Amino acid sequence: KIQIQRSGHLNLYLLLDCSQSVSENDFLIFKESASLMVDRIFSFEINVSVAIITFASEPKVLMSVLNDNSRDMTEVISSLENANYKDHENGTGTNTYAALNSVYLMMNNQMRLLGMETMAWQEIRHAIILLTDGKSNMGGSPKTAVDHIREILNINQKRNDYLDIYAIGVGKLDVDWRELNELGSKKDGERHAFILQDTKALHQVFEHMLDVSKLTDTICGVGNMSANASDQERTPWHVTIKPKSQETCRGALISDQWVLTAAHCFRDGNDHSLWRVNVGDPKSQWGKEFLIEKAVISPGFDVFAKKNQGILEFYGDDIALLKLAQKVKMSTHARPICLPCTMEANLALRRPQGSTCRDHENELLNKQSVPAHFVALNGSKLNINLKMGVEWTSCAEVVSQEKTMFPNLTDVREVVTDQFLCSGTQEDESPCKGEAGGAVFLERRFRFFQVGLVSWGLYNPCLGSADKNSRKRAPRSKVPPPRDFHINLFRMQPWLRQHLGDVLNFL
Amino acid sequence: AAAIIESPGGEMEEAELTSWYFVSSPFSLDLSKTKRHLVPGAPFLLQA
Amino acid sequence: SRVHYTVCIWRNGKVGLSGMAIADVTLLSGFHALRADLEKLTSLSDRYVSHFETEGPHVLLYFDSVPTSRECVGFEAVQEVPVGLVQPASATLYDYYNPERRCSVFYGAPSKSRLLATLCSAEVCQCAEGKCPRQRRALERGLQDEDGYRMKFACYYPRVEYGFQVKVLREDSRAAFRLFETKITQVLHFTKDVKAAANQMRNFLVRASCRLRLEPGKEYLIMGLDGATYDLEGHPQYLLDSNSWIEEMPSERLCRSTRQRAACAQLNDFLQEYGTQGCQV
Amino acid sequence: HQQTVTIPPKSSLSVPYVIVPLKTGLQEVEVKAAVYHHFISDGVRKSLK
Amino acid sequence: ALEILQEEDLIDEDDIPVRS
Amino acid sequence: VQLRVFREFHLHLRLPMSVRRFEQLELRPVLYNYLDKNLTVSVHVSPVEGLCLAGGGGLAQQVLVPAGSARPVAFSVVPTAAAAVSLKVVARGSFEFPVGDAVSKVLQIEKEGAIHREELVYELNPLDHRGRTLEIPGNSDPNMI
Amino acid sequence: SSIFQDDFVIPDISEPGTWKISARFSDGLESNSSTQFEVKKYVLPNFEV
Amino acid sequence: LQFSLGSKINVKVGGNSKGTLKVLRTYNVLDTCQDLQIEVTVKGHVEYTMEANEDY
Ligand SMILES: *[C@@H]1O[C@H](CO)[C@@H](O)[C@H](O)[C@H]1NC(C)=O
Ligand SMILES: *[C@@H]1O[C@H](CO)[C@@H](O)[C@H](O)[C@H]1NC(C)=O
Ligand SMILES: *[C@@H]1O[C@H](CO)[C@@H](O)[C@H](O)[C@H]1NC(C)=O
Ligand SMILES: *[C@@H]1O[C@H](CO)[C@@H](O)[C@H](O)[C@H]1NC(C)=O
Ligand SMILES: *[C@@H]1O[C@H](CO)[C@@H](O)[C@H](O)[C@H]1NC(C)=O
Ligand SMILES: *[C@@H]1O[C@H](CO)[C@@H](O)[C@H](O)[C@H]1NC(C)=O
Ligand SMILES: [Mg+2]
Repeated sequence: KIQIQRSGHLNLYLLLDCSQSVSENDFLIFKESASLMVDRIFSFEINVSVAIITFASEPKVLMSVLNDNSRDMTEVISSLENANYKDHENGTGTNTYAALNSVYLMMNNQMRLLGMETMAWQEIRHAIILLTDGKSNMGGSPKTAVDHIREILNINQKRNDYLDIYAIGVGKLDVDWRELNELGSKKDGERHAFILQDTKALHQVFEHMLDVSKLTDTICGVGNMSANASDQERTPWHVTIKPKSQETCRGALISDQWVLTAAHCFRDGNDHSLWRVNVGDPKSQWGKEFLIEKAVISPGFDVFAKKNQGILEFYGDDIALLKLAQKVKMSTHARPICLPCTMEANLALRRPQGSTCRDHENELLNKQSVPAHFVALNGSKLNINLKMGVEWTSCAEVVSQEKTMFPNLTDVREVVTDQFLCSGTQEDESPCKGEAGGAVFLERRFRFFQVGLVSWGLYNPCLGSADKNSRKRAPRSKVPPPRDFHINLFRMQPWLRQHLGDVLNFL
Repeated sequence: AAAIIESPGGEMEEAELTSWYFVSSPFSLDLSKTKRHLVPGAPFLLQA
Repeated sequence: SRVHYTVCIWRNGKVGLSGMAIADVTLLSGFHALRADLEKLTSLSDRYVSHFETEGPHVLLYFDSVPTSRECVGFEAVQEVPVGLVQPASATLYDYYNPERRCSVFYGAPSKSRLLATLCSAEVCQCAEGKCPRQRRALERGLQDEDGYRMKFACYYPRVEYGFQVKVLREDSRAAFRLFETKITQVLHFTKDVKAAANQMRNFLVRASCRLRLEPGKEYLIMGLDGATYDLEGHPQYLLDSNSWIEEMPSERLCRSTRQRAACAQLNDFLQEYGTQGCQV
Repeated sequence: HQQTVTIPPKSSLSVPYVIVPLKTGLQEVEVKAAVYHHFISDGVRKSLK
Repeated sequence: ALEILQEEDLIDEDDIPVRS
Repeated sequence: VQLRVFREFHLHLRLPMSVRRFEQLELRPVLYNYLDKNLTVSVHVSPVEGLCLAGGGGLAQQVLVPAGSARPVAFSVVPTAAAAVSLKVVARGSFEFPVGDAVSKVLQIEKEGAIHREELVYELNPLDHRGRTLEIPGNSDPNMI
Repeated sequence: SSIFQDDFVIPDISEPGTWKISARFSDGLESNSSTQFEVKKYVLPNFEV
Repeated sequence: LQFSLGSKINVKVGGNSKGTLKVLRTYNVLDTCQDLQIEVTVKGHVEYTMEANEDY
């Protein structure tokens, strides 16, 4: 397993087969797989050094770990992009020994530099990922080179975790399972050699090929992405508010000790005692319960303020903050969620230093139909489409049809303030009753950002009490079309900053 | 001394006894509780 | 379905600890002994075994007088499940009063050897267990492939780390390994044996438990995996195990006729391409 | 018809079955369950009218 | 083969825990 | 507080303390079947580098354990490794009776040769001039590995 | 905290015998107390007789 | 005291008490039943499955 932690260095050596035994399409599969792997690894913003060595009858080095540019994602991506399949026409044999000896030469050159006795070299871990069919027909047995690799790093029983050799064969090409198993490192409780069919399965397997368990710093957005993980692992920021043994409103962790939730959950309660926030826990499946010490309600929120004018309910300024009385120990089951208009969101998007949230708004909501997700009652993740631009104008018009609740004309300027986002149109799901406050997030560069929280809607698909899982479907003839809404976080920056200026670092 | 052999496992283990004395009386007496040189004119309690 | 055993015990160390013994033998991997024969042995007037206990593959016997000369006592066993692999079993004999004075002996199946075959020479003791190869006379018989009978075998499914064309001079035997002394005419491919060249002698070892044989005088082509043992002169020694390509090279005497000359052409194309080019594909 | 189901610790799992009766009287409905590595082979039989 | 052989109808061998 | 553990069907493996390399040994794992149903299992040892198994390494032996009984399986092995190996034996049952167990243990290999101890007794009396300073000669035995 | 924990390694070639560990107050010369543990080459048994 | 050195060492003594010194050096050295004997012979036919290493 490729260990992830804040201490040390991770030298990644990606070897790609470039022989006659792999065709051009298989080489494209290998290249896109390596691109995906190098993209995912850099998402954790750790110290990583990546070296690309496409190998054939002779070993050709495309980028050097010793080179100081190995700590840049775009440079490595561009260097891998310039790989050529025809560069090895003179020699089309598979020479695994050449690649392994090139890796050994790189490692020895690094060892001579900076001094072997220095702890900086001692704390370096290695990970060699070979994408090949394994049929190495010349140059010598891989065992000699592997033993040489072990001896240079003196990989004993105690230091067995400092060298990981993988052998992943992805594509239609025939793969000898025995050879791939022999090439991969032999460890007691994990698999190091795989055979696959496409790149999505490789993404899943690579998601299993890491362990963020040793990482416990306050990083936002980072979360699992494999489909075989628990529902809480995929959305660690999901926390829940329990008034009295009931499971009413959801939330999102925005810091070590803060939670952001809708303000209409705390309608008729000022006794913060007996209120418990359920937070995911690595051990128990029901989570650990925390106590809230300060609940802040937006002063501009008043449901019945426009009652006389004809607006039965107006959900403006529907936002609240919670401060747990105890610090949440970050783990693999609970991590914050990236909020925009802050330094960490800028860092997670790999944007220039001199950025402003005016650019963040366009970067994160450029499309006229931006995909987004929110968490269901049972913990699953659903899909919606936030609509901006001219497409937003048609959205609010549908509310005017619902004159049974507000008899007035109810145009966009009156009921649907600019603070709300569309959803629920065409092939889009709608939240049930009991999902208010749940983050409406979106994924960018393998990192999750929050761009709003559920506020209200026009149809509850959980009215039928079949189960907590079954969800009704709105009939096509259902007179009010489903048209949900979510408070937009960007418009609420003036309220956010003065309440969280010290906790975070806003732009 | 005994050395039993498990079957069909094959493992063998041994035990020995070194406490089966030959005696001429199946009981014993411990008069350490009894006092000594006790007063006259009062009952003398013999404790065994 | 049944096999007859035989247990012979004696002592030549009467100076040391003496007395009785417990003969604990382990039957084969699936057999189990007959209780009737052991009962007949024990219930004799001049009984030789005084106590016994049979359970599955385990037989325990108690000999009350270990003699100085050979004294064999036999019984019978039946078979329950097939023997999944060839292996030698064990038979131990403890001393009654001091069980630490034991004697363990390995024994084999009615036709196999008592110890696992292993190629051992000085420090290296490379294993030689598995299957033994066949003498594939592909050229003599009629068959055809598109650079697949030999080039595929050398570059696609198995990876041959060495390949030579050699002449068989002398045949010999060494323990359980049949030895062939050969001389290298031309080197086709090598990885570790760099010192190999023309007019250099090499040794080929094959287990003497099967029918493979290399006739003297003939010229052969040898290809397979590189070994780990060395000869008495300090040169590498190769074991003719499975997944190894051995084929006698025709002398053109039985090839001049039209039918086999095409196969000979495919041969020469192979050897030339493999010798000149480094295992393409 | 056989289904392999994993039961979470300190929990329970419901396996639904569909039966349509085309005969009258009392008939037996039996389900056989065998646990893995726990030797438990408990199966329950009931009578449906 | 004196008796029957139940080959490849056995447990997966991956679900059997290893005690070390 | 006595606290006993049990499996009702398990593999027991007892390796010796150490074994000289290249010297043939026999492993005797025993299957214990304390269940109430007569069984049948297949036992094989996972091949690993440094061990010269019999048959190649991947072969398995069919062995049946009656109710409330035990059965041993013999595996001849000559360890040709250098320092140590980790050998694992797996027993897998049928789908009718879904039982099995796997045991992995480290087999240590001792260094070539034997242990030799040399003692040098030395009197000492600082009440005399001669004993005030003294010298210890080295060992020139050419049998040291 | 009135507790002292420590580890030490027996030499590999140690002959069988009984080792003794003592502990006394620094000020009090005769305030010692001892425990014993046997050193012996063994393999843990499977059953007791 | 356990220690590891080469092949020459000197001893410097103080004090005024008789005693006995011992230097013990342990190192590796170069390397059929003796008294009790046993032999087992097997005769019969044994049936194998997927074991016979003879092809064709
Ligand atoms: C990563 O590397 C940088 C640059 O050498 C160093 O300052 C930093 O401490 C390292 N660790 C982390 C966790 O960023
Ligand atoms: C996910 O789990 C399923 C069984 O639920 C398994 O078949 C599949 O291989 C697993 N996927 C990965 C990528 O490990
Ligand atoms: C994702 O989840 C899997 C399954 O729980 C876990 O083993 C793996 O380490 C995780 N990968 C990450 C967090 O990158
Ligand atoms: C969770 O509930 C949703 C509601 O739409 C349903 O589609 C999904 O199958 C459920 N997931 C589970 C039960 O894992
Ligand atoms: C198991 O084996 C015994 C003989 O050892 C046989 O008689 C019996 O029928 C088998 N089945 C059981 C005990 O259920
Ligand atoms: C303490 O040490 C003395 C010798 O100084 C010894 O005789 C005595 O038994 C020791 N007391 C113990 C071990 O309790
Ligand atoms: Mg190839």
